[PDB]
Amino acid sequence: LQKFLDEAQSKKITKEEFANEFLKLKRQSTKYKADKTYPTTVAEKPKNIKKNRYKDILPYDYSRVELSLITSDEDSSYINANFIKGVYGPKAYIATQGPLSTTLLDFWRMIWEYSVLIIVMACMEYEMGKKKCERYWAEPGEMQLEFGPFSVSCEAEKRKSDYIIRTLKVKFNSETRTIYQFHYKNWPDHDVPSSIDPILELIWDVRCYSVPICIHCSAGCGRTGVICAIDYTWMLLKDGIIPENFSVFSLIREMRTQRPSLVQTQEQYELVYNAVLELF
Repeated sequence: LQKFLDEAQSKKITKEEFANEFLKLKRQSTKYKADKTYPTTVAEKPKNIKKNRYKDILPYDYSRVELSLITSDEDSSYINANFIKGVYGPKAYIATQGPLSTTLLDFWRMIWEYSVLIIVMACMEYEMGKKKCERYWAEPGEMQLEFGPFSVSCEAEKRKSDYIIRTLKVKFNSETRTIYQFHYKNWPDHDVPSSIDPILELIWDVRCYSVPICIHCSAGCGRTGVICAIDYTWMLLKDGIIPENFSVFSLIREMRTQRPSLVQTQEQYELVYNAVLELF
């Protein structure tokens, strides 16, 4: 019961090696026909292209999380966010793109309709100078924000080492639900700040507070893919970590089948790998 990826890493070392392990992920509707292995039509749909931040990042239809709450007629079923599976079920994680000033309502709508409890934002409003996301949480000091019938009130916040734990009292109908936003601000960008002690500390913390887990960054797939997969393994480990050829590759392989490019960087690939690693 001691699979040794350990005694097999000492030789799986660098670029071309990890590049070729990352090149093999040509999970771009390939095989023998780049024909919509997984179409993306509700994303490309008329009044929906604008609900999408990045263009390229199109959410799959078979995994697209639709909306049902209809606070106002105007409501659209579409939200750029997919359901990624976990060790047991098919609604373990939900990866969305950064909310948009327009998609703020939908964002909450979901959170509410899908009874999420733990939100994970792996960005900073602005990174490298450019804006990467839209605020939706209400900060302390002030009081009540308001995204439609949805009222977001911060009960408090833990300004911890590399992230802040938000507690947000959200009142929709005459009912108010409590939510926790793990705002992971630290993280250079997408290359190699290889010291994921906190990416693990965070994940642990989240597992400290079953209902879906809303993981999201900017495109909602770069850094969110990397969390999912670490936690996903994190999960196998502490129970039965099915030793099949099941590796980080085959792992991210299933991951990017739910959402295009759930890990689009070799560096991020090597990252989810090294963290999986530290978990000895």
